[PDB]
Amino acid sequence: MRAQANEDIVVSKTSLWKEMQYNRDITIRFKFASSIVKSGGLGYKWSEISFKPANYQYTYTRDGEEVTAHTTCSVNGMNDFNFNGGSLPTDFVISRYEVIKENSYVYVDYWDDSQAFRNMVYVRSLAANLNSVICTGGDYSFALPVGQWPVMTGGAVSLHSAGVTLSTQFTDFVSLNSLRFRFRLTVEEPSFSITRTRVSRLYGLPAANPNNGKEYYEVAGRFSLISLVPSN
Amino acid sequence: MRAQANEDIVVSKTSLWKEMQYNRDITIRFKFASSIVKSGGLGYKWSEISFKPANYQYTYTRDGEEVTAHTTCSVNGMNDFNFNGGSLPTDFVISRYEVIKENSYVYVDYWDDSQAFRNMVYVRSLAANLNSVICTGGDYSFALPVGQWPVMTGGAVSLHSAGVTLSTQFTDFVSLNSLRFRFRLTVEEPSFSITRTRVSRLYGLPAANPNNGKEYYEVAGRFSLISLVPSN
Amino acid sequence: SHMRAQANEDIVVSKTSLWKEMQYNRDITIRFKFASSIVKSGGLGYKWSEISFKPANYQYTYTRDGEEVTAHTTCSVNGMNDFNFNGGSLPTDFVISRYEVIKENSYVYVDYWDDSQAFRNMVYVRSLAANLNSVICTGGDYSFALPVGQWPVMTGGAVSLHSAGVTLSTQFTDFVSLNSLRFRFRLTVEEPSFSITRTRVSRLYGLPAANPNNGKEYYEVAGRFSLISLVPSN
Repeated sequence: MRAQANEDIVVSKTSLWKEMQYNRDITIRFKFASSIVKSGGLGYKWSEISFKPANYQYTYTRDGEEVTAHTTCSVNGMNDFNFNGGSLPTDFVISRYEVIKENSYVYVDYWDDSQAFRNMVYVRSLAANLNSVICTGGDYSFALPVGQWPVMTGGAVSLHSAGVTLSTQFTDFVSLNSLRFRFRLTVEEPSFSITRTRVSRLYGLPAANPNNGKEYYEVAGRFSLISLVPSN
Repeated sequence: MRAQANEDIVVSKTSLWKEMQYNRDITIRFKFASSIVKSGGLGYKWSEISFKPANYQYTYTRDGEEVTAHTTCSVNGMNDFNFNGGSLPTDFVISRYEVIKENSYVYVDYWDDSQAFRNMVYVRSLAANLNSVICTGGDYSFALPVGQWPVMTGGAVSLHSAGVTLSTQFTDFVSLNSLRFRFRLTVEEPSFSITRTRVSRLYGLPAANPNNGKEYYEVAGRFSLISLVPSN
Repeated sequence: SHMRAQANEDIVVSKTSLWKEMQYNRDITIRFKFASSIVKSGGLGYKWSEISFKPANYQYTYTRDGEEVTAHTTCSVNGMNDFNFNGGSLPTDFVISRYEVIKENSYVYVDYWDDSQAFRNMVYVRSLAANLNSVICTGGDYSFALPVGQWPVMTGGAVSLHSAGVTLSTQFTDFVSLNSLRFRFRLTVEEPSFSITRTRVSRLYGLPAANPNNGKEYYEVAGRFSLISLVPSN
């Protein structure tokens, strides 16, 4: 029997161990990170534009109280694209840039300072309900030493909750007991392109500017689970 | 008391915790992965040839049922070799390539979807028996801009079981409770060499093409252990 | 309830048929060291692109009550600060694109494990407390050997580490995964400042990643700790 959105319900009790039913409403805020590396030489060539795990620490209000949360966003199933403007030192070139599409997965680990994430190691009856969110690509200019600047623009995917499992966010200090939410992707308008090139009408989200100026992407949800935790 | 190759026997049980004797025959299939990086200039030079962890997911039959397994192969203690065929821009070179020998170790993490690996965190009386396996190097052509092509060829080591400990395979999604099998190596025939050079009669397994066209290497074995796990 | 009797001991706080709460009290000698990744700028020889900190492992043994203790530590840093020196763009101009320095806004973490009973199955801990001495880390010299000209030398720098919290962690070695305690150390910058000879860089405070160990085999922090751990009875 439940009574409120955010609650801890004792399921079983033993001297040292207890099974707790934890139900939490959560506000998941996260962001992507990118690794953009330029090649040597005159400055017309980029060797890599790829995704990398991004952390985000924040606070929000739940039941009149301040919640402190930490997320870690990672991706997989990235697709490799490239642009070859020619082999001359002055020819614009991106050797490799990543794009997440419908064959890609975005994962967001979530932890908050409430009791539910305390010693969260053995979970059963895990259930979660999460909203969907659209991520769009911001513009990214490739400042060439001379001439007009090519500009990667567009791109978009919508994230859809598709599974949850336990995970550990290995921060610099504490290793947080977390829930890892997997999101499947659906490509959305607009497609991306690179101005001043023959590249256009491609669908997916490039790793050039996946946050598009936003401080974070937000997904609201809630979970319910039974966790076997120490009694003392 | 035992009865069959694959079984779960309750050693002792309490309302929330229980000790299980898990016995299983296992088919370990794994593989290597390599990072081959080229240097700048004309394209007659390689900067690095090193091993990197490799995952392998597969299925096989055990007592008439389909078992789903996942392995992660990593190596440590590799040896750095190199080839310097000149100073000129147009001269074939390998600045550093890894070779595993008798002073090296290969580790294979194993997990399968049977009850034995669920919540495998506290293990007593861990015992395992594993066959040995031979890993051989396949050819690897160094595609020069001009001239015929060097081809690293040969190389081999036999893996011999040398201990097991618990580990976790941190996959893009689920973090699998696994058994980490360590293997000591013995060099074997054929030695390795690089055609069109004076390199030959060297022993060990180079990182250029350690899988030798195979999809996986296979080691059959069995383990027996007692695991303290949640009752529900 | 339970009472202490000596410096190193295991005390049964509670016991059931599969689980038990043990209080582990220990004197520890924490020995660790830093590691750095130093990379030269290709091309010819007057430029460096990186000098950063990288985690470092250290294995050692020491005595505790007449017995030999085997320990393993992993030192990592966070909140480092990025510095650089640009003495020209021409091939023959001295350049270090980025070198890290830890200051008062940085943290040094030292993960500790030893082969005693206390670290066996350490997963659920409470009443965790530790008393550690402070330790001063100073930077040794680092010469930027060049083609020609008198060589610049990164010299000086110092910070003192002060215990600022402990949490559980795992040291993931090549084989075994060690249940450990991660000690966080906040820093206070100390004299002397650091500088680079043959340049206008001087009077900067903090510990550069060039030669943080100053030739020592290890840095050592000592103390003792006490904690209650929920472990399997068998």
